[PDB]
Amino acid sequence: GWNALPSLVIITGIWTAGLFALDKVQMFRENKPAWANNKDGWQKALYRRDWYLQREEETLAMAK
Amino acid sequence: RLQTKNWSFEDVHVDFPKRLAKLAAETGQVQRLIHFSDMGADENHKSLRMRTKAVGDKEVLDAFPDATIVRPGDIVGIEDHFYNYLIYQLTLTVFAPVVESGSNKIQPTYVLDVADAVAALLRKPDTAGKTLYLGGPEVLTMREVYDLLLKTLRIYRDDTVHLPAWAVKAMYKPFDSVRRMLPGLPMTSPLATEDYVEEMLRDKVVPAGALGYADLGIVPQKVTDGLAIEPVRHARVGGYRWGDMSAVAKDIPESVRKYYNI
Amino acid sequence: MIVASILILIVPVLLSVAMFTLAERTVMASMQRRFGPQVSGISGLLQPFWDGLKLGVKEPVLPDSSSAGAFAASPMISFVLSQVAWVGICISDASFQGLVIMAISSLAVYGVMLAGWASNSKYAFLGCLRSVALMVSYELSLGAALLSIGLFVTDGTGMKCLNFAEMPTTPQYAMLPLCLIFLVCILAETKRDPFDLPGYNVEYSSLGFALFFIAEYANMAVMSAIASIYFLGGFSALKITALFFAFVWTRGTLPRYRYDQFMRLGWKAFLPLTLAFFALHASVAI
Amino acid sequence: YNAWSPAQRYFVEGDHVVTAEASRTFQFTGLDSGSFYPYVIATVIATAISTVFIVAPLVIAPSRVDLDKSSAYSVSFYLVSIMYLLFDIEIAYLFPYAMTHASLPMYWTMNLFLAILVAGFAYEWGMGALEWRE
Amino acid sequence: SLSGYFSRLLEASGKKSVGSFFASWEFGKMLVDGNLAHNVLVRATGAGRLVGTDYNGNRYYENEEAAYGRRRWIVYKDKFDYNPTTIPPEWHGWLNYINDYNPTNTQFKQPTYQIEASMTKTGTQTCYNPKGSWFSAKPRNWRKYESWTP
Amino acid sequence: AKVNNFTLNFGPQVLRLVLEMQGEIIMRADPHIGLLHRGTEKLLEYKTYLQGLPYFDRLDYVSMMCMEHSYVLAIEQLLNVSVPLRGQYIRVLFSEITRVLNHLLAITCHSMDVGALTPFLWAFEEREKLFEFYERVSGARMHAAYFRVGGVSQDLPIGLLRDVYDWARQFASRLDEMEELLTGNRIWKERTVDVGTITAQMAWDWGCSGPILRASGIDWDLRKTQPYDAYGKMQFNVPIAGHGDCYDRYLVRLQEMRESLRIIYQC
Amino acid sequence: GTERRPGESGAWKQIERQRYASDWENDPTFKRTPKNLAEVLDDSASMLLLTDVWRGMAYTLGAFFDKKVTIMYPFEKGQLSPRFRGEHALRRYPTGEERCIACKLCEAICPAQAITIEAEEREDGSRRTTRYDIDMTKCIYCGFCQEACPVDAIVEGPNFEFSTETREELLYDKQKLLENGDKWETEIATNLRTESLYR
Amino acid sequence: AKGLEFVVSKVDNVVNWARAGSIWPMTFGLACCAVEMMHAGASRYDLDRYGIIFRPSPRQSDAMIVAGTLTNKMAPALRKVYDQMPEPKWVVSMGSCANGGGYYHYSYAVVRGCDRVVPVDVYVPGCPPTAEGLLYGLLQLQKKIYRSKTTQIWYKK
Ligand SMILES: COC1=C(OC)C(=O)C(C/C=C(\C)CC/C=C(\C)CC/C=C(\C)CC/C=C(\C)CCC=C(C)C)=C(C)C1=O
Ligand code: SF4
Ligand code: SF4
Ligand code: SF4
Repeated sequence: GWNALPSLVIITGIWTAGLFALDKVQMFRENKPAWANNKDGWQKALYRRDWYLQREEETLAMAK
Repeated sequence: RLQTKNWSFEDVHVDFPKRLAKLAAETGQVQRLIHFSDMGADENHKSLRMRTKAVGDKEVLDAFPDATIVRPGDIVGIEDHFYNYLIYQLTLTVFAPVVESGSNKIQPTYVLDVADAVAALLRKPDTAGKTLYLGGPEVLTMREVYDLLLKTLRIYRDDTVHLPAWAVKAMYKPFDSVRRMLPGLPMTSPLATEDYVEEMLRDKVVPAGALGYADLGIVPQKVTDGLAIEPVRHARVGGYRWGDMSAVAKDIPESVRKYYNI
Repeated sequence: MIVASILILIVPVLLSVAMFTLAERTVMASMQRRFGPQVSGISGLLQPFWDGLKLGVKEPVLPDSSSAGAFAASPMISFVLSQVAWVGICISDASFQGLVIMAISSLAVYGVMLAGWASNSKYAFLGCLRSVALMVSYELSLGAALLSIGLFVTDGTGMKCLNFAEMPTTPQYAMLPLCLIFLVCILAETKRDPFDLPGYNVEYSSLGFALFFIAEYANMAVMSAIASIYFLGGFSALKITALFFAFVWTRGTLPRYRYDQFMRLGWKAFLPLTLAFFALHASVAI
Repeated sequence: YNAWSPAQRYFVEGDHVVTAEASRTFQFTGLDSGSFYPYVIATVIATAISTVFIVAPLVIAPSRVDLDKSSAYSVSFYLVSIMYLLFDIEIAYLFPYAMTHASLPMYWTMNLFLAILVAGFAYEWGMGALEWRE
Repeated sequence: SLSGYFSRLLEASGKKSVGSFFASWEFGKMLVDGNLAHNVLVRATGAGRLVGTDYNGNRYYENEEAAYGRRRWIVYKDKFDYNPTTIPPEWHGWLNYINDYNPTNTQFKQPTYQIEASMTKTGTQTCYNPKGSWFSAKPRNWRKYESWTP
Repeated sequence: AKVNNFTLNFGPQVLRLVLEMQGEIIMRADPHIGLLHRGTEKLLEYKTYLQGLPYFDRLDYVSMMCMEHSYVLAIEQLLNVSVPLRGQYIRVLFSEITRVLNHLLAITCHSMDVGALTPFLWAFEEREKLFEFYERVSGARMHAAYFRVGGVSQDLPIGLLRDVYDWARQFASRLDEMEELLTGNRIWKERTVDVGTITAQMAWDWGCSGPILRASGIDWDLRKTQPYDAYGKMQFNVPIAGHGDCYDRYLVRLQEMRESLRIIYQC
Repeated sequence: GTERRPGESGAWKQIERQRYASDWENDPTFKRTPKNLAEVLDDSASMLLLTDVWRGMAYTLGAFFDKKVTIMYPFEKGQLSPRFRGEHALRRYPTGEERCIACKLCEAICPAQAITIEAEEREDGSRRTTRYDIDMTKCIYCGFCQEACPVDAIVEGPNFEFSTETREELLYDKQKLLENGDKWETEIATNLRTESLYR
Repeated sequence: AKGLEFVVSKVDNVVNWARAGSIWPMTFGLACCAVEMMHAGASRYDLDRYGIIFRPSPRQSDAMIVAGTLTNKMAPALRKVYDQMPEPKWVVSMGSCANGGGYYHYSYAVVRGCDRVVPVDVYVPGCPPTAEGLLYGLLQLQKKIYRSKTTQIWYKK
């Protein structure tokens, strides 16, 4: 009935707005839209190497 | 029992009883005024509530000369302020402070006996203008009361600690200088004040030669055992419960044992 | 940033639980040719909030014959497990995410059994065992369904997983009977119709009771999101609403089973069917 | 956790890396892939919230003491619990199978495993142990 | 027509403008009381006509195309404390579907002793009390004999 | 082994039951009654015959005028009073309206106890229509005090039969949409089939009557074997089933609603 | 349908009986065994894939999109008749004199004994009551007092909304009953103009 | 002082809006009056529209509706169930039997009013009261809940 429509619309709107906000927050944390993908040992090794080499590039930049 | 930013001890124990006695004497049809005070009420008491109570008793006997002053001891009951706070002190706290050796004497009484005492006062015309002290048939110390509660509750760890009175007052001092400018908080014990510490340094018993229960024809009930101690037996560990109930179910009839699944 | 992400997740979960319990009342009313809550706020939109605030200022009944710690711990455990399961849905990247949520939902049995042990009621002890037996019996069909689902979940590198982001974005048409069994298993886990015979919270009042119902509705939303991920090609707001409407629709139109009847159903119908489907899907997957 | 050796830091020297790792933000695409750390924080935060839910009606609610308010208002479960234990162990065994790209001898070994399972289950079915009349 | 909707809303609420309507405490209670909200915003603005007004200010509407038993309704003038005890007896039988008579089509005979309808006084201290009550001006002792006074 | 019975107390909140179980199987049931015993048999000795009539509305308060009927007939037989024809027709018509009200409540309360909630809410609006029929002739929705010694209390108001016909024109559709939720449903069958079986010898030995007796294969209706008022003129069928089931009693009660509709149309 | 199956039997004695003997095949209310392939597929599509749950679901979904029977009390009311027995009231003549003449017939007929009457003669010689009480918490709202009254003095009016907060507010004396009659007089007269054709 | 008293008064307003809009009663369907209470909960009158949910246990119950006659055998059970409800709670007495004994007032087996066992907030008259009259009584109970000022009383203690 017409009385049941507002609560059912509000559930959809709540979940849409909450998922949009959570997406923006986690996108700000991770800076890439594939942070939730499955990662094996090779991909974990690649990310850890990338992080440490980025830190090394930052260390070498503050010396010139 | 505690002071608040809206109400002080003099407002409740002094000013209101005086105005009540005056307005009662103005009507002409009031034949009896029963005012309730405490057994430890004294004008030379260090506790403020006992002193304001005795001052208000004087004002009531001044303004209404046939008013009866009633001074019972500690009153036990289901909704009391005596065993309930002591049980909330034995449980629900890391430790329970006891002022000094706990050798101060008290005379607790049952609430139904006080209710009967009011009707017995209303019957007897001689009791107008007098002062009565209501106390039970047993004189006990606070250590004995704590031991009775610990035996009744079936607690096998004495969590009380005996402390000097200055240490107890030092504990209760921060929550007594802030008792005003506050509308009154829930679950604050009336034992967490210096006035209780001053009351614990004195005896609170019936004076010699005073009028008591016997002059009213009342034999007061025992407080330590019987119906008065049944509410604290419900707060023991596990529950009250009956027992195994099998030694006496031997010669009980047929349907009863199956009904109780014995 | 993790604490911020978790709180930003927690807000719509509780808001959605309030709106679910209102929407259940109103949809159940519309099927029965009435209105449901309309007075309490405009269009009745304040009724769950006034229920929560009414229970907030309600007296907490602590029975002085029970163990106070387990009595307090049971609804806290239920609520915490529901919130943690939601975090596992949305703030995880783990390889075995579906196994993680199955492990969490297997822990949810403890609140029922702690409520049964704590409160000193004769039939609370009788009903907690029945409710636990129902949840325990249908967990196995849920696990075998997860086995059938995981046979086809592979990521880009070729590794098989239960990661939710690697699930396909199309409905799984090949597993329609397994989807129906999954939905009836969800109905059995949440103790809804037709398995609502067992209650265990007969001694709880005020916000402990409120914690029990928030946990129940949040677990229903967790299982709805899980079913939409596994079978409906993704997690979405519309799918959550549609599956909730379906559950309320089933509650409107059906009577409930006896205890031995749903026990025979779960141990002679659903478990052999899920195991046979697992064997058939393993034969297909070679 | 922070790395404690030069080999664990990909042989990057300096003090900027040590402080940068110790004060890093959590990142699934940095050093914390597959980490399960948000599960602990969620437990702590939800326990805090439910404790606040428990404590609050002890302050803002009325209360009255009564002795009546503080009062009370089979072997099939053994079957269910023990059978669930054994079947849960069997499903845990079957899970490494489904997470592999199995060859045919793996398939036939798994089917021998399942056959032993369902043979014991069918024996208990045929003896009338899944009929919950008692 | 939305102009018809707003004209119906203003004639039903008794306000002068939409700005006066939305900034009123009546709209504030209609945000928290949904029964009044439905009655003013949906029912009174729908299909139907105004029948009449009683002396307490309540308005009476009817719609013959509605279902049976939902043809007639009232808009109370007291928005904050609305009560059915303020309906006069010449509107009571019309609104309760007892007869089809109201003052707009029927001239009732008015007795000279008739007391007008007003809101109930229960819950207050000006309610009805028997003559032996404490709240009376002079309580009665109901003795059926006279005592001797010397 | 030597298994003692486990006993259970079933509800103070007005039936009290003391069960015994041998596991999940009941061995004994003992109802404890008297929580609604108000002593109406003693109070009727202190009333005149007209004064004591509204006591009977409050015996089976789901079916009021039928309780009035037997007291009125017992008085009329000793008084040697004849009832006129129109009063007999009115009594038969309102007795059948009463039976429809009772069967609506009984079936839907049973199905709500089993777990189906919607048929209750569907049938109570029809119950509201029949309560309006009670109120239009007696001024009371339930305790009518309508049947009197020698006839009925007041005449039928002009316009009642028109509306009773308008309700009876759609009642079969309401009973049809009621059966779509319950009759061919497996959960309802699995709850009701072969539960609590009553054979004919046990039915007569235990003093049974009504739709219990017809579901065990016994053709016994007092409106056809020992008729009263104008029930001998009425043309209707007696529904018969033969298992003694809960399911068979449910089907017999639905058919009895159909037959009551037939008698209502004839009146 | 009302047909039975071996297996859908709710009990145990009949479940044991149907799986060890073929006595159920003699009973005409049972569904027969399928005889060919298409009948087996029909039976399996009945048992598996439900389709009996779905008919009830289609009916309740049709009811979801249908009309509602709720009235919005107290802005909307129910339907009653002029014979309705509500709050008791005492009536006057159009001049303003009481109709009641203290005959004590309504007090005699009252099965609840909810009426207490005392009377004497008024100073002009008239026969009038000095006490007329109705205990509304003893009243059963039968209307017998309305039937027994020969001058139409006591009535049950059309008011049903008279719930109070204290029980002392429901012990009506004579003055309040006259006040009720003075309130409800025009409606009572309109009702009695129709109901006098029947009574 | 003025601001904090204004805030305290608004806390009472919100709390009373919550408590009146969320009454969960407990059913004592003793007799005749229970059928009219069932009719009040049905689709025509729809007690659920006003936020009323009937609850099986006394621990979740906010009110008690005594709908039917009370006997001497039933009075301690009613008292025991009343004592198990938590605060704040209300009692609605429905119909003549619960109000004052009614038609069984002079019987050897009946309690003359449930006032004699439990205290009562709202009395609904009738035998039976209509479902609409019970709605009137429940709206009056809501009006009684609205006039309460709990935090204003606490603030001035
Ligand atoms: C037939 O099924 C149903 C039941 O039976 C199973 C029920 O029992 C109930 C009633 C029980 C309810 C609603 C309790 C559960 C829900 C709660 C407590 C709502 C949770 C909401 C939260 C935490 C958000 C509200 C808080 C806010 C906005 C913060 C406010 C803060 C400030 C203003 C500063 C309903 C509605 C129901 O349908
Ligand atoms: S209506 Fe009935 S109970 Fe009421 S006063 Fe008249 S006779 Fe007595
Ligand atoms: S109201 Fe009528 S019946 Fe009753 S005493 Fe007066 S005149 Fe007689
Ligand atoms: S007051 Fe009347 S309707 Fe209500 S229970 Fe008593 S006799 Fe039945």
